[PDB]
Amino acid sequence: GICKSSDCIKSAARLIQNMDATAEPCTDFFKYACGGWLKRNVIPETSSRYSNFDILRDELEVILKDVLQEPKTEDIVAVQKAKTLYRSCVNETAIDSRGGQPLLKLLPDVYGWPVATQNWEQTYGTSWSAEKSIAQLNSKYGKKVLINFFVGTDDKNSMNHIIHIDQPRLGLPSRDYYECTGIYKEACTAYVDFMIAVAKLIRQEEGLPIDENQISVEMNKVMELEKEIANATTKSEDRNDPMLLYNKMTLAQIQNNFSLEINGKPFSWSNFTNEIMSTVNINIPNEEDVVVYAPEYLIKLKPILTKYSPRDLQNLMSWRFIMDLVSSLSRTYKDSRNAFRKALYGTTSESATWRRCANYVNGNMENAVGRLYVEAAFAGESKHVVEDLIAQIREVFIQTLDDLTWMDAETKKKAEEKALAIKERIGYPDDIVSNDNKLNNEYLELNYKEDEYFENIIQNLKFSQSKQLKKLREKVDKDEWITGAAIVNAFYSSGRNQIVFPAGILQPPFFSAQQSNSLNYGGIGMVIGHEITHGFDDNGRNFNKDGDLVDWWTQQSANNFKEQSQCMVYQYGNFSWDLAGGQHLNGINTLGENIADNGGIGQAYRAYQNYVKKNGEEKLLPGIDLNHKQLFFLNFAQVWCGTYRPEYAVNSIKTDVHSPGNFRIIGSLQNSVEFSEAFQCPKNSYMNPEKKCRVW
Amino acid sequence: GICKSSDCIKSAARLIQNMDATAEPCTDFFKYACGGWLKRNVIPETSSRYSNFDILRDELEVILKDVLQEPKTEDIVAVQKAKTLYRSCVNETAIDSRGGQPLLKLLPDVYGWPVATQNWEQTYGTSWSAEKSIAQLNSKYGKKVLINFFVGTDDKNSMNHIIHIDQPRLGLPSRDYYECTGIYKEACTAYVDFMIAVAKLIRQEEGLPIDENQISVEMNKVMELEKEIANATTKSEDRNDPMLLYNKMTLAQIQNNFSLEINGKPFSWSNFTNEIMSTVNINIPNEEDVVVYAPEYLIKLKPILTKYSPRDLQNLMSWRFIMDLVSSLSRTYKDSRNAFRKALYGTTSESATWRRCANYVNGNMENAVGRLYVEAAFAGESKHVVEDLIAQIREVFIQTLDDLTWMDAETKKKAEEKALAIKERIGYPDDIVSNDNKLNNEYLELNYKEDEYFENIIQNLKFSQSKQLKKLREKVDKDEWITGAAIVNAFYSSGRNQIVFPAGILQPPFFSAQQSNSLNYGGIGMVIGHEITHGFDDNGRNFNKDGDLVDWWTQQSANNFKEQSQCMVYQYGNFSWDLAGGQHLNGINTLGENIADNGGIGQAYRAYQNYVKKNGEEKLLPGIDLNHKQLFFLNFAQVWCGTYRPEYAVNSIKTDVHSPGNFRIIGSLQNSVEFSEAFQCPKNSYMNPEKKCRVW
Ligand SMILES: CC(C)C[C@H](NP(=O)(O)O[C@@H]1O[C@@H](C)[C@H](O)[C@@H](O)[C@H]1O)C(=O)N[C@@H](Cc1c[nH]c2ccccc12)C(=O)O
Ligand SMILES: CC(C)C[C@H](NP(=O)(O)O[C@@H]1O[C@@H](C)[C@H](O)[C@@H](O)[C@H]1O)C(=O)N[C@@H](Cc1c[nH]c2ccccc12)C(=O)O
Ligand SMILES: *[C@@H]1O[C@H](CO)[C@@H](O[C@@H]2O[C@H](CO)[C@@H](O)[C@H](O)[C@H]2NC(C)=O)[C@H](O)[C@H]1NC(C)=O
Ligand SMILES: *[C@@H]1O[C@H](CO)[C@@H](O[C@@H]2O[C@H](CO)[C@@H](O)[C@H](O)[C@H]2NC(C)=O)[C@H](O)[C@H]1NC(C)=O
Ligand SMILES: *[C@@H]1O[C@H](CO)[C@@H](O[C@@H]2O[C@H](CO)[C@@H](O)[C@H](O)[C@H]2NC(C)=O)[C@H](O)[C@H]1NC(C)=O
Ligand SMILES: *[C@@H]1O[C@H](CO)[C@@H](O[C@@H]2O[C@H](CO)[C@@H](O)[C@H](O)[C@H]2NC(C)=O)[C@H](O)[C@H]1NC(C)=O
Ligand SMILES: *[C@@H]1O[C@H](CO)[C@@H](O)[C@H](O)[C@H]1NC(C)=O
Ligand SMILES: *[C@@H]1O[C@H](CO)[C@@H](O)[C@H](O)[C@H]1NC(C)=O
Ligand SMILES: [Zn+2]
Ligand SMILES: [Zn+2]
Repeated sequence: GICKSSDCIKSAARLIQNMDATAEPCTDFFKYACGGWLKRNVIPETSSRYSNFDILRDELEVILKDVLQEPKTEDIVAVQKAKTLYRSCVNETAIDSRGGQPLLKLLPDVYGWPVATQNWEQTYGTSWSAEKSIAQLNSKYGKKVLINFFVGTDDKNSMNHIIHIDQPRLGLPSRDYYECTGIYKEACTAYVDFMIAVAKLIRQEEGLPIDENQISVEMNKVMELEKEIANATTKSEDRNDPMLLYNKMTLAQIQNNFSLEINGKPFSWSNFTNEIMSTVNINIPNEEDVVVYAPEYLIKLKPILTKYSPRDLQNLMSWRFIMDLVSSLSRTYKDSRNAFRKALYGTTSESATWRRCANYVNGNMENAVGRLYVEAAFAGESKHVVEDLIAQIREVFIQTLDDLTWMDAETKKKAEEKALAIKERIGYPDDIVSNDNKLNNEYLELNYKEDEYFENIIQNLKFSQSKQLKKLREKVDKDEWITGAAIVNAFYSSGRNQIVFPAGILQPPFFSAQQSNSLNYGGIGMVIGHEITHGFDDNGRNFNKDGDLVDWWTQQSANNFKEQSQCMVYQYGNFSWDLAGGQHLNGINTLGENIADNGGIGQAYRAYQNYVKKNGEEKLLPGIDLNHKQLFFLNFAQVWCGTYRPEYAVNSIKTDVHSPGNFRIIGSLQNSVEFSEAFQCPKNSYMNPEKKCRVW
Repeated sequence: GICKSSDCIKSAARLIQNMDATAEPCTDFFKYACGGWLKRNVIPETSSRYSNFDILRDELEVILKDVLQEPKTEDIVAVQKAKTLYRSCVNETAIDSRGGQPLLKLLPDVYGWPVATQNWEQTYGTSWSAEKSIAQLNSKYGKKVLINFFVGTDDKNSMNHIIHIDQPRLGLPSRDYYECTGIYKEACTAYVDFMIAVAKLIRQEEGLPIDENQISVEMNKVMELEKEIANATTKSEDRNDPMLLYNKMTLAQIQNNFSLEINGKPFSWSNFTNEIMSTVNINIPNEEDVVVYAPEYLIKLKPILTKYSPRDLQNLMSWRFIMDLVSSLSRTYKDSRNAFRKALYGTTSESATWRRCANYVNGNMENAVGRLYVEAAFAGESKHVVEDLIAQIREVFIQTLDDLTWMDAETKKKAEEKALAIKERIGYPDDIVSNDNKLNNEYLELNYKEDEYFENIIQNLKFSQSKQLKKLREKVDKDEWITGAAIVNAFYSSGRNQIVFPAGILQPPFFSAQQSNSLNYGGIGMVIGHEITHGFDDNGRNFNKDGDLVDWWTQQSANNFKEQSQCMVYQYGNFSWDLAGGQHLNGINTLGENIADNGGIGQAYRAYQNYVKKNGEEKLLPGIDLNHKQLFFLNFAQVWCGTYRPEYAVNSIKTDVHSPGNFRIIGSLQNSVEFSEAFQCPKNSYMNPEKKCRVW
């Protein structure tokens, strides 16, 4: 009754190596399952986080490097353009020789950076307006400042596109950082120093005098301004309810209630919106319907902006533009971000150039790179098998509904209806391999050159926005993939009600038709359950089978959902993270992911149980004395083996909607009776609390 | 009859994961044994070379990190200093904030760097001399330029120390690079650009004007000068006969034979040698016996040094000094080496700081670190077993002499006599664990600062040189170990006639109590044979049982040795390496290592056969359809699994005395009748040529 395949041996050794059998399973199963892993793996200097996931992603990047660096030869134009772009990216010699000249060239096109202009007020200050300035940064360079304007899906009509207005993101990772005290104080000092440093560098390249106190004054003025804007933004905790975020109104109505005063003149929303949309030849009338996500912010925005001069506003806007471009210039400009970056991620060095370039090319040509990846590392025989894993888990979810006691019959039936309506995406879209002509034409208007890297990335910003802005009047192109194939991740789309599993994640330890079923359900199986459950988490449940923000819940069932999930808010909220200095996790912002973890793990387990009942039990793995019930949970946990840098630990608590792998394991298994039955944990042992949370 | 232990499981899996069972063993055993290894273990972005050996040192560095990173209250002074040194090394924030100041402050000590000095002739020209300049770099920093001077063992009198004179190494890996054409072209450009880049950095920090053209003129002269010096050096092929290299003469005779004119003045050897030896208060009279290794080089030096100014000479000498320190300064100085590092190693970044620091501390406090390593990771239970393996292989060597028909009777008796006299070193010197007082005394004169890494490394350079120079009138201490314990390697000393196996190499795949005997003999068994055979290769055979360079060979047997060994020169010289662009191995420079490889595996296999004969067969490994004769050779080969970046393949093929692992596997097994019997290789298959080489 012992497995003797080549595969089972490699598999077993892997389980054995990562675990620490000297640890007690019921005190800390993370340490039990990943103790060996942690003792073996050190976080790379360039990584803010290291884990199984990060390793699989690092291995994928290598594959990308291999295909991108390859001599052209019998390549379609789409692939050639990808390789050219990559070549331009890795050539630091050409980039270093250009200094900061590529940035200094286009600064007038964004109405300049006052601190880096000897006299900004007469060069730009006469033809200047916040409307044209914000619009230019938005529509040409994808930089969203002061007001986030983007064309997106109508929440309540998933077949249409519509203008969205929201609060913008900030220079720092979150609004909390702008307290600038304690664990943020380090971020703020490096941040302001980052400003001053780049200001001096640019002025030195233009051949201008350096008043370092004055540069420091203006940048502290910028920081003063951004602190207010950050303070005016709504907390993420008050933005987890999609129904509350949706405010549809006309442009004229926006003009009426969210007026702004810049330089003693009224801000014109019509002028602003049309400055953006004229780039794609679309007129925006006063009767245009618009969705406003952050009405409270725009209100608070009025007293702030009216206190500042055009110079102060432009100083901030151009800075937000430049800070994301300095790392695309010479080595001297790259180094200006080191202290800032080190404060936020704990990384003493930026990632290897070829890594960033592979990701950059993949992020901007996801179909072209996806094509190369699946031909190099993805087997086609994987589809119908993942198909087989998904059908089981989908069915488990529907069956589980009858067991769940916090829903009434009508809500269960509607939940079932949505579950049956979930559409799936696996591996890659076929036509990126079988249809050369379509793929070529996707990137047809891009025309890259190796000696102009900066021109290439500026071109991409313009291409990305232009492509997106044009969608306003188009109906949504569903089946459009929402991710490249060369991605180590999985996704749920509430708007499309679909689950997506790209080729990058369909590999060990998540998945292999050549590894055991016990291992598969605990890996990709849990992941499939995770993505499905997202359709029914605190966010997804608000969308119907068609992807529309519509309430299909009874008041009683909805309140029960909130009651059931509140258990998880406290549980994960009570977790103290030593890597983040004892600071607690956001039980509210991670709720959806925790619901997804807890539901997914149970679904994968139920489905595995159904499999065993259908074909019988599997032969044991050699060299490790655990049954397959135990092995399921062991593989689940080893999927989430990992560790964090302290700087990034603090960051991710406020910016990552996921819990760290450590607590995804502890939290989920604590609520699992089946786990405690498998490892015979005593009652009220740390892994077996008497109080257990349960949603799906 | 199949092993089922957890130890056997990960042992088998390792073998399985590394091999490629689809490859034909008799066509290419490297591909067969290491094919899977190649796919699984992609070269890390910070590695120029990657291999099993390299993997083991990295895992060892992790252990060193754990035992160095945390202060403990009971830490003896020696350990505190090692930890203080490590802490100073890894504090990059403190290092970055000091820029190049530690170097700039230090540069006067070596008579400065003319190109980066305001007025070099004024400041240093008055007191400058070549004797003192070379001597200072030598006696304080161990940096050997123009003429190599060192205190070492007398080749012909192994109890004494004596002064040696030899040709120095170069800034580039070998004399071949200075052709600067073809495969050496990029290296030369980056090398000179490196000079220019550092000159600019230092001058900028000193607040001096930057004249690009003037700097370029001076630095190309440095290259021009070093080209001539490189061309004057004697080829490595002509330096493998220890008898021909040994030229004993008095200092007076050296002045007579090897006069030199520099800046119009005659070079004084008495002054030069006494400028060095006065640092440890030893006077060197004219009657002092000296060993001169490169008389031809010193003669060729005569017309070269006369053509150059003190500025030219010092620009080169101080550059040789600066290039090895720049990576120990702030990031900007680190990055100046980037293009140069890539040219020689292909690496895109410097290896992890903590890895470098762990290695650095290990290199400078090998006993203190060796102590921490063996207490944390080395099973002392291993020693007696290794003792027994050594005895077996020693006895096999002696017995094998009867089979060798190319030696007459009395040379065989002499060979046996030396074999019997070989002394062994296993694990670590006992004193480093059992004697705190002795360990503390070793580092008594050392005193490190937490925040001055550069100051600490300068102290170490001076201390290291001083300690060695002081030995000139002392007898050689034989019990003194020639390696630290925390080392993944093994050694043979011609001068001591001893074989050394530090704890670091006493681990899988070489050796483990939880490892099959076939693997142990194929691993550490072959390694033991390798080191023993080194005592009888083209170099070792020239030294007697007490380590003295004396001829104990009959003329015929010596001639026959040259004939037998000549086969291997041709064999390995005919090997072309695709990673090195088709360059051929150097059959002459690798002869010694190739002789040891071929001898050792034969000795190890015979010893293994004897062991199985007396103790019986072992249980087979799961998932591997091979018998133990085959597992012997599989494990032997996987010891040498690895791959090279093209730039370093070119590098190593011109500098490494070893063959690449690729050809150590192919070469040794081509000559192994026993290998071909085990895998039933047809005559004249690639792995089984009908013409085979045989020495030992
Ligand atoms: C396997 C499955 C659980 C994947 C799962 N993705 P999911 O949470 O559905 O999706 C997440 O939120 C969406 C809003 C974003 O669009 C996605 O990019 C992702 O961040 C996840 O936990 N992703 C985490 C963990 C992770 C995935 N790939 C990784 C690679 C390296 C390190 C961590 C990861 C993340 O994206 O962070
Ligand atoms: C038989 C083998 C187990 C040990 C064997 N050391 P050995 O050749 O006796 O000795 C080596 O070369 C001599 C010329 C030098 O004098 C020694 O200092 C030592 O560097 C060797 O092949 N060393 C190689 C392989 C190697 C040892 N440690 C490594 C670490 C990383 C990569 C490769 C290696 C090398 O030094 O390269
Ligand atoms: C990377 O960029 C460098 C700098 O632009 C390129 O080097 C130049 O190459 C052109 C091509 O003929 C020459 O005309 C120039 O003289 C080169 N200048 C320098 C300073 O080297 C280099 O070719 C680029 N790499 C690749 C692979 O195209
Ligand atoms: C937004 O407002 C600006 C002015 O604030 C408009 O720019 C003017 O355009 C007209 C006609 O194109 C010119 O005659 C003026 O000289 C421009 N004035 C300035 C100050 O630039 C711009 O056209 C408006 N955009 C939209 C879409 O209405
Ligand atoms: C390397 O050094 C040798 C001598 O050590 C140089 O050989 C001399 O070359 C000149 C010019 O052709 C001849 O006139 C001499 O007769 C040669 N001398 C000997 C002893 O051969 C050789 O040119 C040098 N090569 C380089 C590249 O510098
Ligand atoms: C050092 O120089 C002396 C003198 O030239 C060399 O000794 C001579 O060697 C040649 C041939 O080797 C003989 O013909 C002479 O009779 C020797 N003269 C004396 C006085 O011994 C000696 O070989 C040189 N040594 C080195 C290492 O170059
Ligand atoms: C944030 O804004 C509110 C008003 O919207 C104000 O009362 C409060 O003082 C502000 N806080 C900071 C830190 O500026
Ligand atoms: C590193 O050095 C800096 C400055 O000398 C000091 O502030 C810091 O505490 C040091 N960090 C460590 C870990 O020693
Ligand atoms: Zn998720
Ligand atoms: Zn050797």
